[PDB]
Parts: sequence; structure tokens; C-alpha cells
Amino acid sequence: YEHVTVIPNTVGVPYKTLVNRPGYSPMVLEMELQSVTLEPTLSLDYITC
Amino acid sequence: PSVTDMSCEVPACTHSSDFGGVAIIKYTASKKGKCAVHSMTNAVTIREA
Repeated sequence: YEHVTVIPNTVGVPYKTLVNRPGYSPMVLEMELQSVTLEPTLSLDYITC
Repeated sequence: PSVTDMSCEVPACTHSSDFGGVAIIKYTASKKGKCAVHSMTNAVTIREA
């Protein structure tokens, strides 16, 4: 079973979602975000001293 | 034996090629014994005899 959700970009706040499938009992999930990191690509030109 | 008061509740249904329904019936019986079950419509078929 495939499920799709959207979560805001905030650290330290839990969120919940509901999964509903006919013929079965409902289920609840809880998610929390701990870290996000960005990393650029670099190239050297020259140095000084 | 005889049975005098009954009711019906249907918690699930899916019209697939397999046995996709379940039903619960309440009853009050005068004495212990066996009894037969049978459907009164043509579009619905029952497994138990």
C-alpha cells in the first residue's frame, strides 16, 4: 500500500498522519525531523600569503 | 429448536471474485440443537451449510 504526505521544514516538532485502508483498522504514524544539510561544489582559483 | 429474535450487522464488504463479506447475527434459542441456513436471493451466495 502506497501513501504520500507533505511535511514542513521545521526541526523539533512532531507530526502525525492517518492511513486508511478499506476492510482493515486505521493506523497512525508519527514523524520528526532532526537535521538537514546543504553542500556545494567547489573549485580552487589561487592562494595568497 | 425455535429462534424468536434476531438482528443483523455488516462490518465489511468488497465485491471481489472471492469471499469478501462478513456478517454477524444475534439469536435467542429455546434449546440446544442444529439448524440449517439458506439464502433467499439469487445475487448472494453463502458458504456455510
